[PDB]
Amino acid sequence: NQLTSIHADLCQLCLLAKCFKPALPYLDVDMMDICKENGAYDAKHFLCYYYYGGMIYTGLKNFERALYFYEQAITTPAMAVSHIMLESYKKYILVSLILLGKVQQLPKYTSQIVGRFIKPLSNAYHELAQVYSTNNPSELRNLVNKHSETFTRDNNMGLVKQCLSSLYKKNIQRLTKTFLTLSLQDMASRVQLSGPQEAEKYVLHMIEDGEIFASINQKDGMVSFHDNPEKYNNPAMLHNIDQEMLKCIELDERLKAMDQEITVNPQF
Amino acid sequence: PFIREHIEELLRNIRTQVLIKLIKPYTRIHIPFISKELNIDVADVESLLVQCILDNTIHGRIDQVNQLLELDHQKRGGARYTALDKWTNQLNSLNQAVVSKLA
Amino acid sequence: MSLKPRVVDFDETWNKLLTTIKAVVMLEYVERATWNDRFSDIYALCVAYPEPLGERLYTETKIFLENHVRHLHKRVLESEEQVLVMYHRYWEEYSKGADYMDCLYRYLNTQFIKKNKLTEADLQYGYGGVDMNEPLMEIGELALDMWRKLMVEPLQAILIRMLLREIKNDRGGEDPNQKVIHGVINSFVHVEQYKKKFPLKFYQEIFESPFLTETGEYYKQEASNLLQESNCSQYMEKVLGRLKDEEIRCRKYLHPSSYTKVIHECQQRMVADHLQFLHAECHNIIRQEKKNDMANMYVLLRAVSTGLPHMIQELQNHIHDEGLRAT
Amino acid sequence: VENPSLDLEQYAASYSGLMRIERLQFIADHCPTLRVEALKMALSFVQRTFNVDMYEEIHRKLSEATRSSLRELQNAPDAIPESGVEPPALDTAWVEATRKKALLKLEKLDTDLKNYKGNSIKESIRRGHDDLGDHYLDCGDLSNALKCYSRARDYCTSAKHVINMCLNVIKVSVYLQNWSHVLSYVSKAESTPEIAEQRGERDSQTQAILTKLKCAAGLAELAARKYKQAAKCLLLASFDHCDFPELLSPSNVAIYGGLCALATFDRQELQRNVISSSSFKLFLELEPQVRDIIFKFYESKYASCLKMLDEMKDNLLLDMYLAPHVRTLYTQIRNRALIQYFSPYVSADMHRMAAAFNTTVAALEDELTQLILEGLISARVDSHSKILYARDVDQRSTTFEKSLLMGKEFQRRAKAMMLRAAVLRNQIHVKSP
Amino acid sequence: MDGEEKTYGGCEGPDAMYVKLISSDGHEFIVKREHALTSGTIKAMLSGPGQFAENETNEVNFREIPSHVLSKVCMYFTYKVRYTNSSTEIPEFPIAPEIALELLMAANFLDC
Amino acid sequence: MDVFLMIRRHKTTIFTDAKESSTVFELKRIVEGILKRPPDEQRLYKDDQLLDDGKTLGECGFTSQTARPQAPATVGLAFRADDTFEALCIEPFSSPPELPDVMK
Repeated sequence: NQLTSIHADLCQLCLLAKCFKPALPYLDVDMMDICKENGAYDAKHFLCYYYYGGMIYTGLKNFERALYFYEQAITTPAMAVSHIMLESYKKYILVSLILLGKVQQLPKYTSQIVGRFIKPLSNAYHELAQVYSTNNPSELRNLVNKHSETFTRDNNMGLVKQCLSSLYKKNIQRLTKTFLTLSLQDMASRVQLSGPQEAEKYVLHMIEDGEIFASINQKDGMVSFHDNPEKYNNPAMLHNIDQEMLKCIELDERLKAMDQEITVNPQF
Repeated sequence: PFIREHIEELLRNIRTQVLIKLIKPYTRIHIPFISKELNIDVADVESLLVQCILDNTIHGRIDQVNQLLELDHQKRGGARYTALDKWTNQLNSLNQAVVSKLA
Repeated sequence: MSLKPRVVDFDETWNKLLTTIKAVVMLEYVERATWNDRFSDIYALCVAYPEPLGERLYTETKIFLENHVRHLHKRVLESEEQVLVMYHRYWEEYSKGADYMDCLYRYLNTQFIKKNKLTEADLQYGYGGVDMNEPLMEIGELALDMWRKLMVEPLQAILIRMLLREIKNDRGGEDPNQKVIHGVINSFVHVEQYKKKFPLKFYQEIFESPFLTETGEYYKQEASNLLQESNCSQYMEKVLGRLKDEEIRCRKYLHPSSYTKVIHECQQRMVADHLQFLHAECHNIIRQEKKNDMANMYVLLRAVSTGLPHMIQELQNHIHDEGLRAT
Repeated sequence: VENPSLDLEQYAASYSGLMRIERLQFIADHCPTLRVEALKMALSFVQRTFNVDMYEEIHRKLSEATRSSLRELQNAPDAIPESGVEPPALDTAWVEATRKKALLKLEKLDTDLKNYKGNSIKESIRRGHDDLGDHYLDCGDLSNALKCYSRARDYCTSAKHVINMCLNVIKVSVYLQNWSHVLSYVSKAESTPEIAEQRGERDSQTQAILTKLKCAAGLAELAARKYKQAAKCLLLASFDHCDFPELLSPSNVAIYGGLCALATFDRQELQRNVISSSSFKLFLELEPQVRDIIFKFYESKYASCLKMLDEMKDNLLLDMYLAPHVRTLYTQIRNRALIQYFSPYVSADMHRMAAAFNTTVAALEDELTQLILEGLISARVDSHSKILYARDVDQRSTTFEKSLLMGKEFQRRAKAMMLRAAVLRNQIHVKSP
Repeated sequence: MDGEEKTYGGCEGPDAMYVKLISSDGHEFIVKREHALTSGTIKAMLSGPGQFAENETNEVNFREIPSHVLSKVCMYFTYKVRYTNSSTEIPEFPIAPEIALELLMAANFLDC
Repeated sequence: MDVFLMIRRHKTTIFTDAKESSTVFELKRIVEGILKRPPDEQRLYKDDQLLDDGKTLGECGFTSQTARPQAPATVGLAFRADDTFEALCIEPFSSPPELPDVMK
């Protein structure tokens, strides 16, 4: 799994032609050590590859890989502002707001332009994470129509729509830690779903996707919220650890060859 | 009046020693069971069981809705799993420091 | 004149700047009206013209200073049997003259060439009669570098030989003369500058080397002659007053940087190798009741290192054998 | 709310200057019953050392409490100060007399300061700096008071001169809201005298020096919302100073340190800090209402310990600095008592907890919602039986999944670092901007 | 009115207590001796010139500094000496745009 | 606390330190030791107004916010040319030169 200028252009073809099937064998495995011999890469290809690759994991319901892809395009240092760096920080907030409730901090080796120029220019995205911590669907709807002019000029339409449904799913998972068997009528007041009939339809979508495990008790008009009865004692879990450890022993062997090469060349 | 102010603490220390010699054999002992053997009312039993557990002397949990003292003999581990959480937090902050030295 | 860069030339300033410097060196008084105008002329000259004039003023004064120090050294060489009294007047007139020149040239040192001799270590420059160039340094430090070339000339065997003679004279008393003896000792300490290592190499060879040799040979022939002539009562009282006057003489002549070094060599010749004679007579002193004879053995043994526990073991066995005899 | 029962003699004789006037005006503006006595005692302080800034602000509140018929003070004052006592009124010939008399005292002290400097006496200059610093405080010159105390630092020669000088800068830094400068000055005043002289002030001690340095720092740490650092230093002070001429009263240090440690420490830490230490026992013995709180918290008596907390809340609200801290410290003590009570339990009943806290079933359900998100416990509310159950995950589920998620990010960040270092080898730097 | 004053006190001194500064437009700036120790060029004149440190004839001749530049220099010396060895509020110094460019050249010359 | 004043008289300023509310007669004694002139011949003025010996500086208008060390206040000086006052008006400072237009 190597990287080059050809691999960066392959991700651009998947953006125009909406078909993420060929982009699966070339993105499911992490890549390292680019192919270099006479010069075939540039700084613009390293920022356009991570920006185009993050959009594939976003639509594929793969938020675990989308957060890592969008983080590499921000940590790259620069001297001024650019269109790629601006769209990378705006999408970093919308992705982190779906998984957790607050935006993750930036590393120490990040660029200073993001925290001095991109941060004040992205005032419409920074205020969105402040209201998300309060968990209020009435106040979140007022920010969509207010910042509608900013989401259209920055071609960010569709990414903010996933955060609207994420607040309703977060309130259901929040009641699982506090409450246990809440009534169907009481669940339509905190989450605000207008009627108990709309509450039974929203909880059924999380069962098919696998975000939470619950059981609807129609005999009493309530709903139960239990945890996952998995002690991780199946023999299939041991094979996942052995398969994941095969990539750790290979990454250390590759770093030993690069460390001996630098020691051969004279340094200060 | 000097010894009268300490007559209450001496009576509470005796009830703690008897509860230790009786909770070892009985796994899930009843709450009214220890009150009948001690010949005391149930008003001070609920207040003494809270102070005994918080003082790291009596293990288990008190269940007022069932009058049964829970003592799971085959409960989950807590001596080995408490070290894996600290190793994960230390290795997470260490990876962010070794990667920040190469811009 | 003004703070803005003007067009002040170099020929219209050196004719008046050299007159003020020559009339102020060698401990000479100058008019205050002319000394105040020298500060406004240096600032209006370095910033004038597109080319910086600071690099030319430092090299112009370096040639005149090198030709003035070497010329004054030949005058002192003509006078003989008086080098110990003329070196003090030459050092006192040069220390005050270089202090007023460094105070006036304090702006040129903080602007052009700010580094000193800490990053340089050239043994060829500064030692010997050279009139070519000098290492880049400040004005206050340039006068100290021009003072080391006056001691390497064939004169160190005369000035140092005549200076240590008056210090060795300790039988008469203190003090013959303090303004002359101390005036030459301080010239070897202030002349040391900064280098790449410790500056304790040049000072230890032109002063600390002949002093530790002549002093150790004077007290060795004195204590050895008084021991075979005078008795033990007079030998202890004579070495006590000489060692007490040596520490006082070092406080008014030498520097505090070499206090424990001179007193260590003086005690190595008085009571040191001859410990077999002082310890043998100390056994008869403690056997009786003598307060004056015992006090002379405690002060001499206190200055000598690892000498206090030696007398403790001798006094312990003395009282142990005396108490057993009375029983 | 307010409390009509409050001793105003001790609360006014503890401080002086601007602190005595501000502490008396806050009581009259909050307590309608204690308004006449609060404004009368505050007007008596303006007679000594007259001024012009604090003489027109006190009279503004007296005219709005007697002439206005919207308040209860109308049947007794009758819109006139002639009612029992005769407080100093404000007329035409009074605004000029309060300004000419204050300026005359300033010219006499400033003329004597120039004579003391010419005599080359460092004792007369340091003594005159204390009289000028306290004179500019009541007049209104907040910047002129710091210039007099700063010049007295160069006239010190003993350990008592540094302590008396550092205590004056703290009084000016309080009005300027400079909490960082107070913590930087208490450390210098503790290293010079080596903590209560070098022998402990002879044998018997009447006014301890350590108590003065420990009481001035507690006021700046409490206003900065630092209950953890303020409760760790107030336990070292002992009751040996007999009130204070310009500091906090000895009846308030037990409440300042007793309420701060009650929210940050549990029951085991209280028996070793505020109980085992003999220095804090003298302060708790003066007020028996504060010592019973620690004993009730250790015997698992949360029912009687809560009723005594709200009884003294009306008296603490009448203060000036402790009043804004009744909404941040009270919510932490109630939250800490609920966590320690649920530790031995695991299946508490809602019907038994509602009758113990003097509440109802409707108020008990709302308290459990704010106890899971804010607290550190893990309880489950079962609405089918109104019993607070408990449903926790396995220990191997939250450990194997957390370590696996960290291992995936460890390999992703390590492989991404090689991509950044790969372009740095073939001479390819940043060329995007 | 009230208050005891001192006849021979305060900052009263002879000719050696105050120094003289000659400007370029004919102005005479007479300030204290302790206030002129902040700079380096003025302090070097009092230590010299010269074997006479004190002679009741101390003066400073500045042919490059006029009157409006030395007016703020004398005020800067009092502001620097008074606002030291203490811990009080330090207000901002009013600096004009036309003077800031001239004060920078005078600060490098006076070594302050 | 302390205030600084300048005594200007015909392009000749005199820097003298005094207290905030000190007597006017004490300020004239300091100038005697520096000018070798009797204090009865000097006359202190404040904005073209004759002062009194019985008054003080704090009663006229010499406060801490006015006679700041960073910006002192002008104090008039008048000698005795015959029997009345001598000087009364002074001369202001010079104007700044032309600024370099290449920097702007």
